[PDB]
Amino acid sequence: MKKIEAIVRAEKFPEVKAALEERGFYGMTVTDVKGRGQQGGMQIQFRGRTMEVTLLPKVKLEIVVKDDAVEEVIGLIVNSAFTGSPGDGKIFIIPVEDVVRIRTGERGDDSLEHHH
Amino acid sequence: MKKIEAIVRAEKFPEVKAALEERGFYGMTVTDVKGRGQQGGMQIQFRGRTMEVTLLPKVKLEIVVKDDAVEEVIGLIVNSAFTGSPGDGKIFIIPVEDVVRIRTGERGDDSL
Amino acid sequence: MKKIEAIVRAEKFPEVKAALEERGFYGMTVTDVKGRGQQGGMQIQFRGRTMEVTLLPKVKLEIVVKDDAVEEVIGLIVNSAFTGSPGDGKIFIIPVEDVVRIRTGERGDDSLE
Ligand SMILES: Nc1ncnc2c1ncn2[C@@H]1O[C@H](COP(=O)(O)OP(=O)(O)O)[C@@H](O)[C@H]1O
Ligand SMILES: Nc1ncnc2c1ncn2[C@@H]1O[C@H](COP(=O)(O)OP(=O)(O)O)[C@@H](O)[C@H]1O
Ligand SMILES: Nc1ncnc2c1ncn2[C@@H]1O[C@H](COP(=O)(O)OP(=O)(O)O)[C@@H](O)[C@H]1O
Ligand SMILES: [Cl-]
Ligand SMILES: [Mg+2]
Ligand SMILES: [Mg+2]
Ligand SMILES: [Mg+2]
Repeated sequence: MKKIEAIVRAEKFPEVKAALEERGFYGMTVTDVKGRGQQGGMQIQFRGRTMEVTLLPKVKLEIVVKDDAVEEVIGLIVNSAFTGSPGDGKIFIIPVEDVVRIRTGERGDDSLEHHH
Repeated sequence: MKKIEAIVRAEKFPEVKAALEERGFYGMTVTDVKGRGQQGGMQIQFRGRTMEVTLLPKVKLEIVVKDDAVEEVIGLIVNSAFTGSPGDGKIFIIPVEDVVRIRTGERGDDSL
Repeated sequence: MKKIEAIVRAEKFPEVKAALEERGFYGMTVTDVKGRGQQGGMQIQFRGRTMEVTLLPKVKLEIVVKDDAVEEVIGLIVNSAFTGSPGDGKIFIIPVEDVVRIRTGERGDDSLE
């Protein structure tokens, strides 16, 4: 199993959620966050004075899936979140050693849906 | 050491927090999040008016502990967060390679 | 590559952000969170009854960096977030198997920062 953690533009998140649901990926956890990237370098210019580069709102999506679904989900998120401009976001792939379903106590192979 | 990341109902979170504190598990970080699960499928019903399945509020708990404590913490969370209905949540066990205490610069299970 | 997840005081966060930027570490994701530590033990009081220990606001910083940069970034955070009182926070180092840049599809140390 892996955790896929994606940071995307708020404007694009509804198309990422729809793209995932259309292929049966329903379980997801979402957080409002702020971020910056390289754009702006060390500082910015506010008519006279020096200003820091602003942390701006973004949406964090976390989706935990079986190893055999990781590449499919990365593609769905990349093709729905893309616009072409700096600030489109990044995806991190993090190992998960086990998952427990609270309602049933199922774990391991029984804790996540099989797509294949 | 391991990071235990649990997504629970906001109504159950106080009972999970007390069950952990009773057994000396005091350090924890908590975030307000939203989520959906399998319940609802693709869309739901509001009158020949499809609507999307809503992302609803949940509480995310993160607690980092020694390897030997992981199963005890998982059972304390499951027993206090359970209701039996869809939406009860999930627990993810994630490896941590080290931990640093900012106040002293101490590392290892020591720093926990 | 590794994910460095640091929980720090809100008052110290602007000094942490400036210390990383000064050394060219620009990419970072920040979340408002709440937390408690050991301080307070099982409970407190009172006027004049017992109460739970309060989960209080903190700032979570996540920065993903190359393996060879981890010890430098740990030093930058410890020195800028330190005050010397209980509640200064903790840094967790979590393995990352890969990173994907959405704009280009590029992966690896390459996709950083
Ligand atoms: N190295 C990093 N670690 C953590 N979060 C990051 C990192 N890089 C980018 N992010 C997140 O992704 C968002 C978009 O960054 P990005 O698309 O890389 O912008 P830029 O093109 O300006 O570098 C950021 O605002 C931040 O939330
Ligand atoms: N695979 C997943 N990845 C990330 N978060 C998830 C996953 N599955 C469930 N969750 C989180 O757990 C919450 C409860 O889901 P769950 O109990 O699985 O509901 P259901 O019974 O409807 O499938 C969700 O709203 C979401 O926040
Ligand atoms: N084991 C842990 N797991 C998760 N988060 C923690 C842990 N320990 C501390 N934290 C986070 O770090 C913050 C600061 O804790 P810390 O400095 O250790 O306090 P104390 O000195 O009272 O033990 C907490 O409020 C919490 O957000
Ligand atoms: Cl993580
Ligand atoms: Mg970037
Ligand atoms: Mg589910
Ligand atoms: Mg502590």
